[PDB]
Amino acid sequence: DKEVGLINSLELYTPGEEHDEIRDNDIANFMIFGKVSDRYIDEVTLNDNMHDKIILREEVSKIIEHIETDNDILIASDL
Amino acid sequence: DKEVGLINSLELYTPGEEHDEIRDNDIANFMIFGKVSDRYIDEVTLNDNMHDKIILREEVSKIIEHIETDNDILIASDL
Ligand SMILES: Nc1ncnc2c1ncn2[C@@H]1O[C@H](COP(=O)(O)OP(=O)(O)OP(=O)(O)O)[C@@H](O)[C@H]1O
Repeated sequence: DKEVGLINSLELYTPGEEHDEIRDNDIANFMIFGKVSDRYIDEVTLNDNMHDKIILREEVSKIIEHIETDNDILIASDL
Repeated sequence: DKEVGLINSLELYTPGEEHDEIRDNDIANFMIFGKVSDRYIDEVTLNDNMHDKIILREEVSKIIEHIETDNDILIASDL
């Protein structure tokens, strides 16, 4: 007996499959109301010249280098 | 003995003659996100030709007419 089953309390994050046009409306909504879609992040996180749409944090590369060498992460910050 | 004092559980409305400029972002924020200011409501009231910025119900006219004849109002609607 063997079965893959279903995962109930966790959801697998599937990356987007298309490019969405980004208007100033989306920038204003993201920077004011906090509204965003995962396609926005997938579009601006594929390249790295897009400094007119998201603040590129330097901790991302260090965190990725740390996780790729078998080490867990614990992020803590303010409000 | 006489003293006007201060009113502590109610606030007094003050209109906004200063005509604030209106942009498309204010249209989007009001229609979608619910955020709006008092200057907006004062601006969309004085002139009745501003139909591309707010939906003008016909109930406000009847409520004003009912309150001008010393009748109190009760308004009930839904979510
Ligand atoms: N006359 C109008 N023109 C344009 N938009 C309107 C108008 N009336 C209401 N809306 C929109 O409908 C939404 C709900 O409006 P409002 O907050 O008045 O409902 P409500 O009855 O107060 O809701 P609740 O009953 O939960 O308090 C708001 O986002 C608002 O922008």
